[PDB]
Amino acid sequence: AAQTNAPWGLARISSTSPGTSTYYYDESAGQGSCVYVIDTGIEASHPEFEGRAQMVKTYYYSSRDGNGHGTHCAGTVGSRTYGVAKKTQLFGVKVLDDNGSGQYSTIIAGMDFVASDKNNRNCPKGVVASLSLGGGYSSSVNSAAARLQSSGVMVAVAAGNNNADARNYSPASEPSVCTVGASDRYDRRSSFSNYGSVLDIFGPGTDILSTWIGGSTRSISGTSMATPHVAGLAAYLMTLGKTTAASACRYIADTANKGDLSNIPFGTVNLLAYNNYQA
Ligand code: NA
Ligand code: NA
Repeated sequence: AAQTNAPWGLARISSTSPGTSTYYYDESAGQGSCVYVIDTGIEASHPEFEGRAQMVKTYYYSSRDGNGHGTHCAGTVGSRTYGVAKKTQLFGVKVLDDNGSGQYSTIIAGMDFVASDKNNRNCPKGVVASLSLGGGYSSSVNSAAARLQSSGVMVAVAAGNNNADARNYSPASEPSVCTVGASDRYDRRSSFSNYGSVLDIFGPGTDILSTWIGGSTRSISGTSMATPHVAGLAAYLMTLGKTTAASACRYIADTANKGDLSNIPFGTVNLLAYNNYQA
């Protein structure tokens, strides 16, 4: 299958070189897999989700996405036009309020909820969790991301947006999950992207077109936009039977585009997420 005039990020994860416009992907498209988006929620009713998204849990007064962030990240995972895995099942967990903020105890509660809730859903190809959030080091936030991963969910987290070593941010600094840096359309590290030894992989994160609230779309930048490229790719490869939740991050790093990125400081991986599609 091919999507012509795809957003640059989709095109980039199906190509060995930058500057193409076509997203080459197997027509299976993540059917049978589930991705939990733990964020500000999802506008489930966006025509771009085709009825494949629903809210399962909120920690606030409403389940509605009043922000747009969560809907953007959900769109890059599995919307029709803007998504990596175009036939995946999207579940929204709202741990962030409509200003994009949330206490660590609510974020911990949300990860433990997904570890339980996956057991009463139909996801034969497997479960991904996408966390486009973080702040300063907490051993509790890390420990909870480790519990979600250990329970059999592929966990993708944002490296963070401070142009700093990700080692001082959670859940970014938790070794056992998949920590995602951001690249731009010329194969440069996004100027805001965290780096360091703890990073596993880079995705597209600068000028990413995806879904937004009120049935709209817009372009935003961040490791928040890169993370769902990787969660999507993991759901996609799990549907193909090429890897499992336990080892998807390591399989994505093995099969990645090597050495193509610039402004990668010594000690950080030069690995860019790639689906390895052959028609
Ligand atoms: Na290359
Ligand atoms: Na890791």
